[PDB]
Amino acid sequence: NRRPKEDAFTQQRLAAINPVLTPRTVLPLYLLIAVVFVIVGGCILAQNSKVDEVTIYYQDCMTNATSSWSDIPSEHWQFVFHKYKTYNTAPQWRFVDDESDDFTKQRGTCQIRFTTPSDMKNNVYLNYVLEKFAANHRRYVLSFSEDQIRGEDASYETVHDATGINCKPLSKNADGKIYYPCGLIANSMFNDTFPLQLTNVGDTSNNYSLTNKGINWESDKKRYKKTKYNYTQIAPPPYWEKMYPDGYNETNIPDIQDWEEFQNWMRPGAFDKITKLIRINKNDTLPAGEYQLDIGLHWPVLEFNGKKGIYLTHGSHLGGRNPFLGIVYLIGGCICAAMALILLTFWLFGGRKIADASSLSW
Amino acid sequence: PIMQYPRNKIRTTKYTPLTFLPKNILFQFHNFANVYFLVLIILGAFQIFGVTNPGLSAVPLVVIVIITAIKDAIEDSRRTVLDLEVNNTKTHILEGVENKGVKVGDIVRIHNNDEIPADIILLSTSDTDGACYVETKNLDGETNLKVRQSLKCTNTIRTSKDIARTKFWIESEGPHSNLYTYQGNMKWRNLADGEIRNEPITINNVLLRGCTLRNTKWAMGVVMFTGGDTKIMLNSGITPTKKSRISRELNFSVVINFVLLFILCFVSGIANGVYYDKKGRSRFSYEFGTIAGSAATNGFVSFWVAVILYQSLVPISLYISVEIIKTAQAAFIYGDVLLYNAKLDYPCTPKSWNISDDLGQVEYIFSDKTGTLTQNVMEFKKCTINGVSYGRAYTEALAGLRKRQGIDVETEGRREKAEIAKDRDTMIDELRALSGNSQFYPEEVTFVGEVQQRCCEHFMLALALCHSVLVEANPDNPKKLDLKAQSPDEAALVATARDVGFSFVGKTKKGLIIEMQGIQKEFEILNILEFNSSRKRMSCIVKIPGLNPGDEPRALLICKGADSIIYSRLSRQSGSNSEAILEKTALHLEQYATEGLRTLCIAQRELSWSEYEKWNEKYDIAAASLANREDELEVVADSIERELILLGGTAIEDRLQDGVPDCIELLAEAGIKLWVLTGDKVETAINIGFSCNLLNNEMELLVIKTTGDDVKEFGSEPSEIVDALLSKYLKEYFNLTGSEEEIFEAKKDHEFPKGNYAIVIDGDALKLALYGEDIRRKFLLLCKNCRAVLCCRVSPSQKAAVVKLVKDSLDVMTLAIGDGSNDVAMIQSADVGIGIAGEEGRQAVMCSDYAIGQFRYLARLVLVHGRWSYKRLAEMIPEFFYKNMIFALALFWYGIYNDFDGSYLYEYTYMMFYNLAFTSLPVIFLGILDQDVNDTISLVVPQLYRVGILRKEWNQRKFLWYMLDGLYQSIICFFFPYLVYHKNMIVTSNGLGLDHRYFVGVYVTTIAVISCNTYVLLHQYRWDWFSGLFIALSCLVVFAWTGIWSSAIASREFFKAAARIYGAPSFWAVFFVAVLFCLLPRFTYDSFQKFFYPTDVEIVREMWQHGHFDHYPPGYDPTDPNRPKV
Ligand SMILES: *[C@@H]1O[C@H](CO)[C@@H](O[C@@H]2O[C@H](CO)[C@@H](O[C@@H]3O[C@H](CO)[C@@H](O)[C@H](O)[C@@H]3O)[C@H](O)[C@H]2NC(C)=O)[C@H](O)[C@H]1NC(C)=O
Ligand SMILES: Nc1ncnc2c1ncn2[C@@H]1O[C@H](COP(=O)(O)OP(=O)(O)CP(=O)(O)O)[C@@H](O)[C@H]1O
Ligand SMILES: [Mg+2]
Repeated sequence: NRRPKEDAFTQQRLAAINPVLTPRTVLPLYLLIAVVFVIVGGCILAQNSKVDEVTIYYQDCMTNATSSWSDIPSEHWQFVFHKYKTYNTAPQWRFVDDESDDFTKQRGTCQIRFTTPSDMKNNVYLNYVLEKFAANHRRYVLSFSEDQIRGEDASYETVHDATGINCKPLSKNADGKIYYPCGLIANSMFNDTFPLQLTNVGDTSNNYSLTNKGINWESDKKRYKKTKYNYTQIAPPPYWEKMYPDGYNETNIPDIQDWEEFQNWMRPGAFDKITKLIRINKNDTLPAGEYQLDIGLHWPVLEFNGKKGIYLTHGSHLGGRNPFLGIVYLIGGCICAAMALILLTFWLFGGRKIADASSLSW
Repeated sequence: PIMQYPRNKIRTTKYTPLTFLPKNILFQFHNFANVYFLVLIILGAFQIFGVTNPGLSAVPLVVIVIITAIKDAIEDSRRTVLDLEVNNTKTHILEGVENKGVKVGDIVRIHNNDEIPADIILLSTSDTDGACYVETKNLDGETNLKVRQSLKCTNTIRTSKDIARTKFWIESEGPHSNLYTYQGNMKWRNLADGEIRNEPITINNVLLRGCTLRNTKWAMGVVMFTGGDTKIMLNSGITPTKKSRISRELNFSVVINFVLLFILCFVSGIANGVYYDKKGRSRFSYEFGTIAGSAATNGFVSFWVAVILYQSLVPISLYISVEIIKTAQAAFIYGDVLLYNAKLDYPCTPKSWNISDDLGQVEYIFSDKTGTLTQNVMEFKKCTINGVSYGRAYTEALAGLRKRQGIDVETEGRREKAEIAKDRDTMIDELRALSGNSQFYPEEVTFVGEVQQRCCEHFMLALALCHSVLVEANPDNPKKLDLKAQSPDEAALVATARDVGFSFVGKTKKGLIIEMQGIQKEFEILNILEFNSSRKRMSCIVKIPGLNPGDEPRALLICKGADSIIYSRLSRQSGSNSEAILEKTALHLEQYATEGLRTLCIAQRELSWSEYEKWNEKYDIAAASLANREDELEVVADSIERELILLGGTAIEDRLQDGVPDCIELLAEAGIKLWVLTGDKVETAINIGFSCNLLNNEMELLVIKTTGDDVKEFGSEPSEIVDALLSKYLKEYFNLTGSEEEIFEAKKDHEFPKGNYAIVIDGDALKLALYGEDIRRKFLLLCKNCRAVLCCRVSPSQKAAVVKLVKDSLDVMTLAIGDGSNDVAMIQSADVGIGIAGEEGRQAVMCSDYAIGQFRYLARLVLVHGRWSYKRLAEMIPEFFYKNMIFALALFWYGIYNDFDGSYLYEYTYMMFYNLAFTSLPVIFLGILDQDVNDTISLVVPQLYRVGILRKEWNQRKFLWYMLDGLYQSIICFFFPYLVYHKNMIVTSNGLGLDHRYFVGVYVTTIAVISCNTYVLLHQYRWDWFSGLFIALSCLVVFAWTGIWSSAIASREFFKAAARIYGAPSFWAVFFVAVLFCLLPRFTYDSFQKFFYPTDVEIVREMWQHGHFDHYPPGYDPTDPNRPKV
């Protein structure tokens, strides 16, 4: 007949647990969430305070550094060593002008000499820090060619007029050749030639190696693949034309599949601080000692008053020294205990009790 | 082509299945949030606004448009089956070998007792020269047998073997949309003879579409011409839809969401204008400048970037969320087996699937009495004739139970003791039943001078003569045939005359077949008038023969009506005994109202044909005239009833529709102020208000009760009596509630009033109370502080003006449950529109918003299904503006860090699937399947309903606190991913770099999805398995999507975000704590509320963890008569 299906879903009677938030259940829950997060707030800062980091900003080598060794001023270097034994000693820095680069806005070689008192563990990450560089703007972050990233010999039409991500201001140059790493992102590539070693000075004179292999994710070689251009239809980007002065040969096209500094730079940073891996050493522990780092200065940052730096770290599983997660899990545990202390001391020593059914309509 | 005939169906549905799609699309874009996506998708195609995937930018629009289309197609599906069933469910054979279905020019054969879906033109029938009888039921209040005398000329056809030799249809002009006219005339050419003929076709020859044919056979005629020539398609069928308060106060919540949406776009515009006139920036050297413009036109473009950027703040799936939920809340109203009438086989039918939350916030219920609150099957007789009362009953003589003892069955045996002495002495000359539960009133009628013994026998014949009862051939035992009446009170008087001996066998063409006291006379009824609900009158003018042979036979006039109409139609001075009976017979009906018995009255004047043959012709000229459906018939039918001699009144019973345990025991101790709108009299409604418990003991019954009833036509200019008296005690009943008329403080005060104070206004006193200003506001303030308003709301304008006086002058929800054609003004005028399905499908059900089999189901429909669907939707809508707030502002807070240049944080498949898959389903299932308490506890504690009466759940205050909580959690779900990056931008365990903004977007999204859906989970009562599965599945689809989208190379920059972000412990570290700080201040505010200032429903749910409701069975129905005890 015309009778609805009594199947306990049309009857609105399903298997509910139906919680009622009485203080005999929620006050254990606030106690549980608090006592978990002060343990996680304890265990994070037990891991996070032990992280050692070296932050040396070198944007002022070409001005504020002599050819002899002077100390870095207090603003540029930041040292963190939780074994507080050599934390106040300044690193030193010279500048070899080389007189032949003829660019004169950012040239030379800033040689940075720092001293670490504690040995960083077996994974040492050398990052470059860029403050005030604006890698997160609308036209910037959409300026590349995914088909050029995937090694396809893309024509001018598929790099210029592509939907969404396309290399609009930098599709091709004056004489009609497209740019192979076209776009503002690949044009804006952080130049500075970091060394393939940290040359240990004085005490040992055995150089601590730094590889440029393994700098990006290993799975990122599935979208960065070797290009298929015939070397006559491509050109380097207009700010790459000093590292490729005669354009491209038949042999000097960069394989972006194994050129991982490109693969880190083609991942634009989200904020006004860019920190990208450039040199790793997975093999060796870096002992305590005085190291020299020879940065060929080529990437100019002073015209936008921005900082340009170095981040030497063995970051933890959380990555980097950032006290935010430890402070928050403590604040999360200290609020969930204080809100339990409020909702228990207002519950007993004054307040109300669940003793009546005469609280609704009396 | 020439004579312009296209083919068409019967009734349109305004969604034609060939032209459904383009008219649905333009209907979708009257929504401003919907057309806001047509802006940001056409601005998506232009490259200067920096949106990747512009072709995929259409996906959260096209998915919403198709789902609103397949909802509109499903809402067309149960709509078009009303028009499809009447269109072509049947087709006649139309055999033409001798040379319900639509065909222009057909010669169709129509039998008895069926609907005619056409305009048939009558030619002949089985009767004398085409005398057709018709019951025009669904057009007007036409309860007579409207005579349709056809042509006396073309009565030669019997079969379809001679009329099918001519194939022709006639030509007519355009429609006129009026009932009583037909300006068509058919002309035909004779065979082998030069005689032209114009058959005069008038309203007496034709009948309309939506009527019911009775008693005539082989109705032959011609189907109408195409177009809109049927005169019912414009008079009735085009009805204005309604939406809830919450669906009307939603449009202010959408504007606050768009005012915020254009503040954020404006801050994105002016703070990127401030960026492009900064002097030393990176957009000079590396980024080549001038994206669109130089200085401020670059910031003006960045305004419209933010319009496309904040495309998840615009509520696009709001209106499909409110309409899926309202549909599923009504499909559970439909699919409830406790709202199901087993005896009638009728589930509760929502005619409006979009006002379910209106059933949760109603304060005034305007039920009518006899059809709705009572069974409307009338059993007892209780005759009164000539100043003495004939009948004994104890069914409702227990109405005055305030002064009587406990059990009284000794008088109930005296009924049967006098009943078995009644079937013997009445079976001396009768061959009807006259048995147990056949005869109705136990009373010795004179043990059959002495004029009283005739006068009771003259009453029962004249009662049987003034009837609208057609006999019916009883199929089992055809020797005793039964009775049928459209008015069931009118059947009980006729079923009992059959028991006293004045039965009637049948009904001839002009007169009537009647079996009075054994002998079978034929009273000839030449004239009769109709019954209207406003007139309260059914009268016959049956002709009698003269007693002495060789005279002029006079006639009678038996008017049957109420005890207040014909007492205003009664002869004052007379030389007979027509005066001294009145203080007897009105004293009996006062005794026969206070025992709850429905009353009638019958008077009779001895007219002559010297005064009657003019009034007959005055009615007969006005029987085929223009005013046959106007009010000019009653003034024609008033002049001969100026003087009357009263026979007596009758006092039949009407037992209740077992809506005693709801009417206060659920449904007015809910908090709702109920309002009976009877149409019966004052004393019988008070003593039926106690019986249905509506007004109870210790309740002040302040009665308005105008004393004199007369019409004014001249004089009375310096003074006033008949209107000044009811104005002054509306002031004098304002010492009970010590206030005055002037102010509406009560409009902003919805509250169940302390102090009982029922109101018993009636009839003419109501007309004077709603005539002019300063008495309407004075009556209505007395009607806010009451709990029950009662009686004599006859002539449904009084029922419809009262439901509109409270609905408009107080911004309040009204319900007005009813049945029958006298409530199609009351039901349609109210906010909610419940109707009662009787034995047949009546006009109130089809014009209703819900339709239940009895009044008994209104308690579960209002207190369970409505009170849920209020609190479901009053929670859902602040959760929907919450879920867009947490997500679409956490890429506003990224605007600080890209200098508001509008580079996307969320990859655009997280802005696609946010309102569709990631968090759409928990808010849907909070709206569909949330119950604050069980369906049993909803009826055990019905004071839970007062949160809708108080409007304490949905208000714009709550909406602002859910935006501000969403704006807080937007700060948490962005700056907690931000401050794990802000120090040194290395968040991976292996130092490899997640610094891309899409990877920070996964940090921000996954916090904002799980803390959204747990915010929905923490705000639903009863975590059931089904919504609990799809809160878990909506949280684990935002991981499943990046598992399978960031594992294809097609996700360009987003290539392997599953393995890199979920392999990173800093994701899971901030995911487990920025879901804390999102949910913690609300779960603190909710836990501080539920401990120290709890609502009623936390008090009830704290009683529910205890065993305060374990006594009650599952599916408890305390208004069901056969239920166990608590
Ligand atoms: C990476 O290194 C190169 C040099 O090692 C940096 O210098 C860029 O060099 C190109 C060509 O040498 C400059 O283009 C020139 O600009 C002048 C106007 O200043 C114009 O007259 C010439 O015709 C030519 O186009 C380019 O301006 C210069 N870069 C800047 C920012 O000034 C380069 O900057 C380093 N960085 C990047 C991201 O490549
Ligand atoms: N068939 C009939 N013949 C004569 N009088 C009738 C009648 N049906 C009703 N009446 C009388 O007319 C008066 C008004 O009739 P109406 O059409 O209002 O019925 P009602 O008021 O009882 C239905 P409701 O209770 O839903 O308002 C009633 O008091 C009734 O006594
Ligand atoms: Mg009724």
